[PDB]
Amino acid sequence: ATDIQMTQSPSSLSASVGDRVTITCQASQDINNYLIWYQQKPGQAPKLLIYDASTLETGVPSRFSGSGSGTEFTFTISSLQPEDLATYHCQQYDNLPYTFGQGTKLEIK
Amino acid sequence: ATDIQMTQSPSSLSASVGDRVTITCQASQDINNYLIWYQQKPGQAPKLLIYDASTLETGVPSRFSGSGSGTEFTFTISSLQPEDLATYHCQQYDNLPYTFGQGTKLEIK
Repeated sequence: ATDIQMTQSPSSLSASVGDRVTITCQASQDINNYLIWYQQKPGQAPKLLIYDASTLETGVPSRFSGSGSGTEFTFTISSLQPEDLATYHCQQYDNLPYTFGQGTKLEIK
Repeated sequence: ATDIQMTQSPSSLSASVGDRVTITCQASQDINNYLIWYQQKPGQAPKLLIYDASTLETGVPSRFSGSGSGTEFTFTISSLQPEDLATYHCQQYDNLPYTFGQGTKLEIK
């Protein structure tokens, strides 16, 4: 494919409450600044958390943060709360088709 | 797998130059009018054709059109030209993750 491949690392991860957790996302091609991070908990609507790589959405805790441009992006949770148990997916929207990562499954204990 | 499944039919097709061609896209859930059609030729970047189900993007041949709302969408080439040999894909952007169809590969007979 000339399709942009979004790959996330780690794919799975356990941490404890209070931990800073950082996960990563990699675009196979340059997607400039056009990257979403969303949170899927099971049977449930994805919550758009970051857009344009670095921009928090409204009513989104300041403990979440994205950064990066080009091909390397990063999602930090600065201090982990339990309501953070979620698969975190990345999604590019720079170039069709709009591909997304297989997720980082963030579990606890 | 509560992701929106985008389904296309036919998956390929051969038609003659001058023919009217109509291809369909089905969403597994209602996605309003938040549907793109795009064209993929091998080697080349995808070219957005239609957005919001029916709005034709600037510089796109007028013989292309889109219709439908909700779950059943349709794309039409009013009169087939040889350079329309490509695969035509639909893409939803109503809900994360933004999922897309495996395409209709159109050949010229």
